[PDB]
Amino acid sequence: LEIGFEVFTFPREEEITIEVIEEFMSLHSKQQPRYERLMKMYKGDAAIFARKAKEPHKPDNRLNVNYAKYITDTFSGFFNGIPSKKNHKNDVVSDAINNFDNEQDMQDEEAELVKLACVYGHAFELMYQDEETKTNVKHNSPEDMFIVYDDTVSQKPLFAVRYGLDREGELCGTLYTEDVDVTLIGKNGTMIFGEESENVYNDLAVTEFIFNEERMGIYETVTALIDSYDKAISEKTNDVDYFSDSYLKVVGAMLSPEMIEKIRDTRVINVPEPPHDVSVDIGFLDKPDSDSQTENLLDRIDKHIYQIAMVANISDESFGSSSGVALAYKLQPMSNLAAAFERKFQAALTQRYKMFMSLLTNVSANLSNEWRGIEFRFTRNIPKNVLEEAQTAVQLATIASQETTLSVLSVVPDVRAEMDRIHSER
Amino acid sequence: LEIGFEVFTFPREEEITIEVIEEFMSLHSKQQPRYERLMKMYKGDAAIFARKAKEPHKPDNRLNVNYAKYITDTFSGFFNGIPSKKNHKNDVVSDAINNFDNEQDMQDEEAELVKLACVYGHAFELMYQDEETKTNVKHNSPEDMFIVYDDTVSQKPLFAVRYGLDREGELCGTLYTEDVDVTLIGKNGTMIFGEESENVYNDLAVTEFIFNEERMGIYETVTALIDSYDKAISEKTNDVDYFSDSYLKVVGAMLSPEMIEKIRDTRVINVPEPPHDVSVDIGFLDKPDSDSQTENLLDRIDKHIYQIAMVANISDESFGSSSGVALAYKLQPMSNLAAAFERKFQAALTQRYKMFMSLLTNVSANLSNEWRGIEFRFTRNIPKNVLEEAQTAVQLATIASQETTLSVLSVVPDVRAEMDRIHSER
Amino acid sequence: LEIGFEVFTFPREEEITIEVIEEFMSLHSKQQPRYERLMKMYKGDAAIFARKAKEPHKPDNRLNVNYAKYITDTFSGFFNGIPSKKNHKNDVVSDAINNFDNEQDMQDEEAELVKLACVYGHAFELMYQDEETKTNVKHNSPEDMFIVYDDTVSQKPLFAVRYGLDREGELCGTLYTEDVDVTLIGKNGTMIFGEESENVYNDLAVTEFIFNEERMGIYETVTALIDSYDKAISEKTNDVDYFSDSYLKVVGAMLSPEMIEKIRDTRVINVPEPPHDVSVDIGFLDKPDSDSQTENLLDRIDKHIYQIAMVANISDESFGSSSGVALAYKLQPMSNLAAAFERKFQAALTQRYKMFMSLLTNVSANLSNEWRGIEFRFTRNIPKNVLEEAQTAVQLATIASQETTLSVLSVVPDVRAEMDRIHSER
Amino acid sequence: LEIGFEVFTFPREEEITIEVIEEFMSLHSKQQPRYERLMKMYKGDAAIFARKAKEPHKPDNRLNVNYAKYITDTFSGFFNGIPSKKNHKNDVVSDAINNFDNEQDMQDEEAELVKLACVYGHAFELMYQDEETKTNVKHNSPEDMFIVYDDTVSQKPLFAVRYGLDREGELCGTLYTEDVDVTLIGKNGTMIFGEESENVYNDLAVTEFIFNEERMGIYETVTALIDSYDKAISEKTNDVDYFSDSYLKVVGAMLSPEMIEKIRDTRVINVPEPPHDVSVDIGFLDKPDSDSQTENLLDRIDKHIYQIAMVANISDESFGSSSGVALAYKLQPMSNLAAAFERKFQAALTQRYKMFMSLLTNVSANLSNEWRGIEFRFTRNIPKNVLEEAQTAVQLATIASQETTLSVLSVVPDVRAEMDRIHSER
Repeated sequence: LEIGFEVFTFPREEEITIEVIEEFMSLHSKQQPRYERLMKMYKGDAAIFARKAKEPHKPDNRLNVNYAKYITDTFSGFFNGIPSKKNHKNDVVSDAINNFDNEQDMQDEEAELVKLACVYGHAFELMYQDEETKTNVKHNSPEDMFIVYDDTVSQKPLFAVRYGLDREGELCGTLYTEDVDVTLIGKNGTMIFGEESENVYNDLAVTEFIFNEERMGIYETVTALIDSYDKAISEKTNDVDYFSDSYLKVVGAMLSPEMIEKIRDTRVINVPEPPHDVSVDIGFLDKPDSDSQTENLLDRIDKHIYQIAMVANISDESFGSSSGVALAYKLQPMSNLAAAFERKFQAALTQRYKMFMSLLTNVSANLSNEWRGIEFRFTRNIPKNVLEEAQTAVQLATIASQETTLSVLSVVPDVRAEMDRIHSER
Repeated sequence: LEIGFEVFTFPREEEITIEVIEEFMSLHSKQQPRYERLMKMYKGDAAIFARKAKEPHKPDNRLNVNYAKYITDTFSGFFNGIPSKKNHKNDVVSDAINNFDNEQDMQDEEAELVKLACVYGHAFELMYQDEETKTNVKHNSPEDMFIVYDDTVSQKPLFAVRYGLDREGELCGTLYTEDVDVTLIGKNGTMIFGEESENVYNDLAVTEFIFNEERMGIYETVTALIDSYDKAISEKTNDVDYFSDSYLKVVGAMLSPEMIEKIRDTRVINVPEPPHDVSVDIGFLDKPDSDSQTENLLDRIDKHIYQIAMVANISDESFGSSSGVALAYKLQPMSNLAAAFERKFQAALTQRYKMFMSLLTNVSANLSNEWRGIEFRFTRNIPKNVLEEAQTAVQLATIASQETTLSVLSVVPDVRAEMDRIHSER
Repeated sequence: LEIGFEVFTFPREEEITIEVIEEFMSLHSKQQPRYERLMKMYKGDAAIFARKAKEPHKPDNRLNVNYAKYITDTFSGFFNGIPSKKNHKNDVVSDAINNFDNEQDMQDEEAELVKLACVYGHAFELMYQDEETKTNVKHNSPEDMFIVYDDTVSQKPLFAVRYGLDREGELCGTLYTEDVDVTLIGKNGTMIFGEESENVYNDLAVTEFIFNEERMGIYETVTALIDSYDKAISEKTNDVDYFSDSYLKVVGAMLSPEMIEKIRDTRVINVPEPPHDVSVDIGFLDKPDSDSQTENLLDRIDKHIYQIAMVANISDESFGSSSGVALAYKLQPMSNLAAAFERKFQAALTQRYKMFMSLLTNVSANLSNEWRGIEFRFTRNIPKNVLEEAQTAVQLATIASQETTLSVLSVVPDVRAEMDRIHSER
Repeated sequence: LEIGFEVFTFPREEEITIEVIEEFMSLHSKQQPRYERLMKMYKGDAAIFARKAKEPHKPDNRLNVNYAKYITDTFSGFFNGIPSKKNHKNDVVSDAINNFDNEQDMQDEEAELVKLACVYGHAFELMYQDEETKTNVKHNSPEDMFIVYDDTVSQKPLFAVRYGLDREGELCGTLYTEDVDVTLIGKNGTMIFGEESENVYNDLAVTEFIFNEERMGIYETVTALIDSYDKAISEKTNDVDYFSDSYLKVVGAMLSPEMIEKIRDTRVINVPEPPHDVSVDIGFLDKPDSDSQTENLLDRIDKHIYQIAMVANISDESFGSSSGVALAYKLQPMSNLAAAFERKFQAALTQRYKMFMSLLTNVSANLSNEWRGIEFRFTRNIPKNVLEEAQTAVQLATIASQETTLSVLSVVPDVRAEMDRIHSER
């Protein structure tokens, strides 16, 4: 099928009519099955369960080994294991940003956005004003929302749509534009604009987060290997069950079920009068157990699945042993992937915080254009040694400032609080 | 069947009638079997016991190897091994919080909530006021309770239900709403509202804790591998029992049971007059013992069960050997999973403590909006070296404050008590 | 059968009649066989001894390998190897608690309660006042006692029963309630209330200790593996015994018992005149000794028995070798289980000491509500290095207080006595 | 086909007519398929999927192992993992450059340009002036743009073209020259010049980035090995599937399907009356499993793929073990390739910043010719030890200046901010 998503482009000048919106509805409905399959693969269901049944009495075993969940969870834990840190020079801006983050729980939202970006490929975020004049945010899956850009080289966002069936079975949705917001309602089957409300913000209220520039998932390129591995392991499991280990062969003599009633307790076999014309043969038949091709194939497939996906198999027995730096080397591709994703994530967060202080309620008009001063710090989740960090801080205290010295210490949650406490002490 | 749970959504405006509650109870009764199976798997019973019986005289062995209990207990010990620490700047708020925690024994409640979240997928907590004007909490299983959200983007909770049969066999339950609480009673089979009581709190009395956003258990995705492993080991146990090790074959001569009465003490076999027409054959038959496919299959299944579940097999013989850091690496996926769950757990605890101080009895009206300042610290249960911590504290005492220096020491149970004792000494 | 125990629930309001007690007696008599089997498994008897006998002249060997006693003793030694330490700030409260513990010999009671909780799943403790106005405690097995909780969500204890046949063969028992205690006496077969006595305490006189929330034993889930291991080892022992090592075969010639009288001292065999018509064959027959499947099955079962029970096999030759930290890792699951049980044990101890100071005889009325201040410290029984502890204390004396510094030293039995002696010295 | 791209050359003097542009578009349309294939190989699709199908009932498996994505992602992470640092002596120039970079989010642009250069071989960058008198940059793929150099030895750029079909299906494009910019519009099929606008800049607005002087991709020379590896692994997967492990052969006797209904539970085979004339043979047939040539071929191909591409396989189990410097040696070829590309990247960046300050709006006319003073620093993404860097800084502080000492510290993001903070402290 299709292994990527292409952005929609619409000319700037012409008006946005219902027909264009409906055409985009058709285009997105065409693309939904890929998202459905990608979600179903992660959730636990597999394609092995859909295979045709076998003959009535032959054994049939279906085993699924879930790699997508492992990869997604490992990467999500690596990247967003420790919450990001945001700070500024001016006290008012930093105080407002920290208060907003505490009020709106940025940690869970960021974690869910990262997970959605990893699974589907891209995710959307919605921002709105509540009844008590406060700024709220939310995260949506890309199944119900799409965004359309203009055809200019700059490619700025133009409008976005969100829809869905209601309880009674008719389409209800909302249209977001730069200037106005419109509610879409339909009863007989058509769509008619219902109401318009002014946009307090200066831009679109929908932001797009992208894993890549082609909008591809982490495990989109390793589906065939997973399917083949599941098929091979299921076939081996089927082959193990059919036959026994050893058999007993008696040819030329009559044996009754009553005699073999106690075969474990009797260890002497006697044939007193064998037939003259034919020959009597007794012996054991063994099942041959020699498999070498399947093991090699499975090993190669298992190694390739982990290598190609750029995720390290930490718990492997052949992983790095008894070394300081050699262990850190094996985690390098995951660090590279995290650094690649951070480039988009930081820009998206900068856009969000640029949007945040636009309103006069949050900050004064003087400080509106100060979003350029925000600084972000990201830390990966790796094992850490406290003593080495303490010694490093002690050595750096000689030639570096207090803020830099306290920044290295992982024990310190906030440098400003510690400096305030030190000043209070003396 | 179904591998996840989908939240109920109901529109905000219309009234809550009895038919809506009955429909939602029907929906929950539809979903109960999954919870029943998940609990039965953990408790000890297995699906191997339900297989059809074999022939009357063939051997039949049923062996169950329990992995779900091991995984759940290991994760519960890792996460909540050491109770969480909660502190604040203001003295009154901290005193009230610690007094409430001591009075309500929150360690057991948190441990049981974590275990329920791990087993079923999600769990509920109930808060109520007793006769002596005190705040109490309790934990319930998700079999008897469900919560319904609204259809808005914010998705705030709307109402929750709890029901169950009484001693005489008629439905009795309670309905929780934001403003009022209603008791449901039914005798002939119908349901009628019985009584209404005001809600002292400012929100719902039921809080939901979720393991994931898809609301899945830890071992929900590894059922097939466990079943296959149990079946294979049981079948091998059956195969071992049937046949003996070696047999003796005598063909062409008559052997009487009296002669073989003492076969251990007689080591000479003699045939003085063999028959002329036929041939006499005497020898030993050995049972073939060569199994290589079953061992490889079992090893692969056993490795996959531990790897996919993201729980480390610490007691394995091939586990990390003779290394300071290589041992710490193998525990990383469990740390990632714990960090992922902590994101939801901290937010839920924040909601609980937000709801706690709303009442004027607990704290004054001035300090009601101070729940933002609560800080949570979580620590994992890993082997620790006291000397390294002491040296780290000694080094940190040079550059950091006294509170941070005493925080690192694991020997210290409470920082404030130690500061008070040090001040008392001098 | 049944793999867990479900608590009895009774509504609060209605009176406690003799019929309710009789019904609960029947219910408990239904559950007794599980306790009987669990105790019989630990005591030494096994199910292997109950198998049907074989035919008269085949060998029959019955071997029992006891894992339940090993697991229970190891866990009991690990958890309660070192008696717990209990201390307080106020001199009077700590002195009274220590005097009570010294008078009642509480270490034996705690050890027996832990063992009973491990074996059966739950155990009861009874408190009573003697003739000389003193508080005594005792521990009972769950065979003769059951406790019934109320119906409310808080699930508070309501009443408990203890019964048993007397010397002459008629039922005699005691009923404990919150307000009164009644003696149950019956001679013809019915039960009639005999006498009533006031309850000096402010709650029930019976306290329940639970291992888990499902009330399961340590080795309840590993019975099948133990039985299979015993059966397999017994079968192998039977197989080894029946046959000899090597045999001598003589065909075609007459050999008399007198010739084989001295077969060790004669090493030349001669046949001077063989029969013309038939052929003479002489040779040795060897019993085949090739077993590979049984060894693998036994090894897998033995490994699973220790792994699933979450108890470490310290005496294994494959155990951790030549490493400071790798040895500490292998004991982690046992530490997790101990931490899980400590949560229930500490709460139960807190309840007991809350009940203890209710009486005015023990302490003054002013200090009755001070049971919140009691602090419990638990330590595990692991090998310890004295020099490391001494160096840690020396380093900690620089930054920490005297009590904390002396707490680390394992040589010190009581910090207060050492501080008093130090003050006496100077 | 063609394994490289040759630049177009046109004499300087003669006018640029529409026929020349049409001829160059024809030439570029000739070259497009190579770019299409190169992008399709990276995106995930492979040539294995295009092979002809087999006969209906033989198994057919298609497996794709993606090396191009792995190589491209690894190299992109290595080179541009850490954003480049640009600084100057004069305050105004450095401030303007940093403000421009911050406003234009240049890290994403640089990363995308590097990726496009790695995949196709060369990429273009466009600069333009927006409505609010600001300088913007963008990156384009080489599918829609080509640049023509002059005929002189110095080979200076002369003009560039960008075209593409519009919504209605007619050609629309833009022509960039040194002095003027013209819009190309065509409706009937021909092309006519539409409008002319002055060029504010002093040179072409299109800049070319080249990976090599032959304009070749990273993985252009390793296509055959990848295709052969995919075909071989697919053939092995097909071979493993067709046949079973073991078969049972019965010759001379009639066996009915009813008897083999339960073959796992019956382990005795009996033939009471064999036919007189023919012979009865029973035995097991084993599938031969001996493969040695395929493994060696696959290993050689896999090693050559990584070696020839000059990209290190970090995740290999045979990678460097337990050595400080031996690990650094294995990464040397990748460092050599990065150094080779760095020259072209730096030259292009210098040309861009030469263009940037030409306008009087950005800086004063006095500082226009100061683009020589810009200094670029590039660092690679490798594991780093903080303690070693701290010790190096401490040792260097004795002999070197403050800026050089602070440059080594990786913790320091900007030397100027740290110096300002230190000066503020004292």
